[PDB]
Amino acid sequence: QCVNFTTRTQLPPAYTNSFTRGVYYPDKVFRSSVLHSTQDLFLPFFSNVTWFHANPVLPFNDGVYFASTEKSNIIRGWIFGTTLDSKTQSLLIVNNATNVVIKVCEFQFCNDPFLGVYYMESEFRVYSSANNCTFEYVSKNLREFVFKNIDGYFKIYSKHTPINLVRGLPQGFSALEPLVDLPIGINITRFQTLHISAAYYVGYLQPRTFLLKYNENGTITDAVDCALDPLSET
Amino acid sequence: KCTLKSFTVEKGIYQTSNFRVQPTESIVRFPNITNLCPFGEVFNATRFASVYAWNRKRISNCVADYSVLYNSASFSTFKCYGVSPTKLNDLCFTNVYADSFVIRGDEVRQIAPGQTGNIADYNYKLPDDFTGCVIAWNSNNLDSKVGGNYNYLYRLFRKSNLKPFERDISTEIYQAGSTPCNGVKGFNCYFPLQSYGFQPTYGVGYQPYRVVVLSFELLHAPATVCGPKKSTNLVKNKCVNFNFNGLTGTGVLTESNKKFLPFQQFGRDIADTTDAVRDPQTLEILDITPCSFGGVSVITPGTNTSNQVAVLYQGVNCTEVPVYSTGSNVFQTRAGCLIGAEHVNNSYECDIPIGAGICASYQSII
Amino acid sequence: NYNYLYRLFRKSNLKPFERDISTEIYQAGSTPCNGVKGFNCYFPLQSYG
Ligand SMILES: *[C@@H]1O[C@H](CO)[C@@H](O[C@@H]2O[C@H](CO)[C@@H](O)[C@H](O)[C@H]2NC(C)=O)[C@H](O)[C@H]1NC(C)=O
Ligand SMILES: *[C@@H]1O[C@H](CO)[C@@H](O[C@@H]2O[C@H](CO)[C@@H](O)[C@H](O)[C@H]2NC(C)=O)[C@H](O)[C@H]1NC(C)=O
Ligand SMILES: *[C@@H]1O[C@H](CO)[C@@H](O[C@@H]2O[C@H](CO)[C@@H](O)[C@H](O)[C@H]2NC(C)=O)[C@H](O)[C@H]1NC(C)=O
Ligand SMILES: *[C@@H]1O[C@H](CO)[C@@H](O[C@@H]2O[C@H](CO)[C@@H](O)[C@H](O)[C@H]2NC(C)=O)[C@H](O)[C@H]1NC(C)=O
Ligand SMILES: *[C@@H]1O[C@H](CO)[C@@H](O)[C@H](O)[C@H]1NC(C)=O
Ligand SMILES: *[C@@H]1O[C@H](CO)[C@@H](O)[C@H](O)[C@H]1NC(C)=O
Ligand SMILES: *[C@@H]1O[C@H](CO)[C@@H](O)[C@H](O)[C@H]1NC(C)=O
Ligand SMILES: *[C@@H]1O[C@H](CO)[C@@H](O)[C@H](O)[C@H]1NC(C)=O
Ligand SMILES: *[C@@H]1O[C@H](CO)[C@@H](O)[C@H](O)[C@H]1NC(C)=O
Repeated sequence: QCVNFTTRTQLPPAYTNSFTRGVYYPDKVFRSSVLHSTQDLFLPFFSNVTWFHANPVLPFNDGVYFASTEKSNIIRGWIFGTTLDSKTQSLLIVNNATNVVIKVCEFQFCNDPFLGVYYMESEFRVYSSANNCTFEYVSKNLREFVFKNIDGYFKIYSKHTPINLVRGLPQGFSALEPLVDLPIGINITRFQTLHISAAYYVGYLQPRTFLLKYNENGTITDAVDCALDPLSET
Repeated sequence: KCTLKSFTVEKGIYQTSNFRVQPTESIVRFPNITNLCPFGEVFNATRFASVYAWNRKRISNCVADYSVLYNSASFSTFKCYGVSPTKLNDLCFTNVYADSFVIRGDEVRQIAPGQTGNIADYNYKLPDDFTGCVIAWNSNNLDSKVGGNYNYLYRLFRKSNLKPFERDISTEIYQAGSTPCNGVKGFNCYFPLQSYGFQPTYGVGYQPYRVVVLSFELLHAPATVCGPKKSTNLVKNKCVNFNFNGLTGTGVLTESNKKFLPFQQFGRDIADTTDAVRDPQTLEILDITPCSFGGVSVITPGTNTSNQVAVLYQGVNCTEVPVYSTGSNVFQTRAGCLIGAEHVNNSYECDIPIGAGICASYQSII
Repeated sequence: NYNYLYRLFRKSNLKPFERDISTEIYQAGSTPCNGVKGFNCYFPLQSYG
């Protein structure tokens, strides 16, 4: 149940700097006050971030860093897949107050996928149909997320932080804890971002090498890019 | 003598072998387990569909305890074809499929690899390579009706047979002859489906029998569906072997005060050596210490002189010695545990250096 | 031909070049056999079709 829209809002994408954000815990192994070198798919430091202020379709590539600097739980929905229709197994995610809810099958979407708020909200008109599937899973502020998919396992790493800077990303460091794991394998090439009735940043990750520092409590406090510049390589 | 391959030994200290404390018992502690598959709705279902309309169910991502199914004696027929039922709780595949229906008592044997029949050719056909099990049981008191239960139908007429894992519910008027029929029965046109006449008064082999066939699937997705595991009792302060959630190894387990963030499961110190684990059941941080070991050594005054020796255990506390379990007055030193040589309070020069500033000589042995 | 036989159930395995000819009921399940197969007990020998 949906129709088209006339206010075809396409604000041109701006570009900004990533600084030192987008580090997540690689392993489930506790460590204490140690420097560990690891090769993994990370967001390279001081890279280009494609700032968005309708919603296009972006390639997923290997792994995607997604950030939303919102106020009081704005961001809700995510759509992932190769064809994003009833031809190929699609994936849908809705963030909820407690946790996230995930549906894995073929939903038929229109040009304007949106949730809708009624003024207490009750409106679910993002898609139109869903024939067959099995997998369903249920469990001011910048919310960061890292989405990855490796060998039949889709992983979502989450983080919430408070900030008062208005323009861009802050100059801070915070490791991204693992939140959700999925032992499911479906082909994904593209994804979108869902509207509600708002600026967000997107970044693309590459396989590189990093050095991490663990404090006495098993938390990451500092990271160094291996192959960025001579000092960091040393 | 065996080590030196000689019948005479000169005075001195010789390394012979090593002492290692053996394990005492095995402790396995797997997590709290959950997510049992819904078998109850299968074998306690209100009603099963027709044989040619056999109900298909998929089971995935849940623990499937086959012990309760196996030990139950309420099912007349329990025939597993692919593998033995006993080991099903050990090995498992990535999916399960259940085919539930009702047949006659005589048709029970028809559902097997290398079997043919009206059901096996017009209602449900299985491959000769089929692996799994079949569970059949009489339901005369339930499915059969005193007035004749015709709710169950079976395909009787069909031009061709049924392929394996194929369900057909077509109601096409079977045309045995060459005379076409426009949906109306005639001389050479009949109904392929016939209603069963299940009744309580019917004899053995005619009563309704509910049959559910279980098969196991190996799609390239990881295996997720099989029986639960076993959890032993945790012990402490004893050199034992453990299987904590797949992390297997030996050592002595004590209590630790270290802190884990709520998402790690186990830690390590350096060089990837497991040093602390959390029990997957009560969520507390334990600690692992290697079982004590160390080479043994022999101090002798020379085969020519005498024939009594002293034994040294390197870097082992004098708490666990064990024929040399008691011997003579045991002496404890920093270098290790010394057996057979009595301690004196005097001070002479050194004959056979022992370690940590202490050493022995021949008076007996001192 | 039903004159040829094979063992299918046993308590454990067998040593190399070791032949076992003990023809006894096998306690397949927890139910004791007590000389009768009944349930959880079956004859561990079978022929070839
Ligand atoms: C590591 O975690 C421990 C356990 O909480 C911290 O120790 C206490 O932490 C609380 C809250 O974080 C503080 O209110 C206490 O003052 C801390 N006490 C001590 C003695 O540290 C500890 O601060 C954390 N960080 C480090 C580096 O140990
Ligand atoms: C169908 O219902 C019966 C009766 O409730 C179940 O039999 C019980 O199974 C549990 C399994 O843990 C046992 O602990 C009980 O002792 C059983 N009771 C009786 C009277 O047999 C049966 O398990 C159900 N079917 C399935 C497939 O679960
Ligand atoms: C598995 O979960 C059960 C949930 O009940 C745990 O049982 C509780 O354990 C706590 C901590 O020891 C007790 O305070 C409760 O009284 C227990 N409730 C019961 C037994 O109903 C259990 O500890 C968990 N771990 C296992 C079983 O290994
Ligand atoms: C050898 O083992 C004995 C135990 O029989 C140790 O003595 C104990 O040591 C602990 C730790 O220092 C103390 O808390 C106990 O009070 C001691 N008990 C007794 C009876 O002495 C001894 O320390 C161990 N020696 C070595 C070198 O490891
Ligand atoms: C990103 O690239 C654009 C051109 O493609 C450039 O104008 C901009 O300065 C770049 N930003 C960063 C942070 O590198
Ligand atoms: C999150 O899910 C719970 C579980 O149904 C629900 O009670 C709660 O209202 C949800 N949060 C929302 C809708 O913001
Ligand atoms: C992805 O597509 C390839 C070929 O296009 C196929 O072999 C593979 O099974 C697919 N993986 C999925 C659907 O998870
Ligand atoms: C053994 O010791 C005695 C006394 O010192 C000596 O006479 C003899 O030669 C020794 N024999 C050997 C084989 O060392
Ligand atoms: C050494 O001195 C201690 C101190 O009391 C005494 O108990 C022990 O018997 C003495 N041993 C010898 C061999 O003199």
